[PDB]
Amino acid sequence: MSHIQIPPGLTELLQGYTVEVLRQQPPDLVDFAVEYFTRLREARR
Amino acid sequence: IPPGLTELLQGYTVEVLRQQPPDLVDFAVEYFTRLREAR
Amino acid sequence: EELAWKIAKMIVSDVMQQC
Repeated sequence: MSHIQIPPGLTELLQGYTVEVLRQQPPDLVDFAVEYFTRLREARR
Repeated sequence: IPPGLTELLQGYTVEVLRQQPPDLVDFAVEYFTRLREAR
Repeated sequence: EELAWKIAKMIVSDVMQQC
């Protein structure tokens, strides 16, 4: 009771976003997140 | 480290752990869009 | 949270250390 599930690919997803933030230095991190993850999903097809 | 990066990562990550979404990137799009709209 | 919070913190810290 009260186990936590860690899905596969969570760490990798976070890393990909974080590397882009630290290198590109976008001014708005939330705006960048929407754009980054939206493009990721579009490219997955 | 830029202002608020840790907070953004923690917020998303803890919600993944709490909610168990079926797809991580779908959830990311949804979660960050909500945040953008709330501001 | 409680355990979810603790584990999230652990995961985020690991990401920040690697990046």
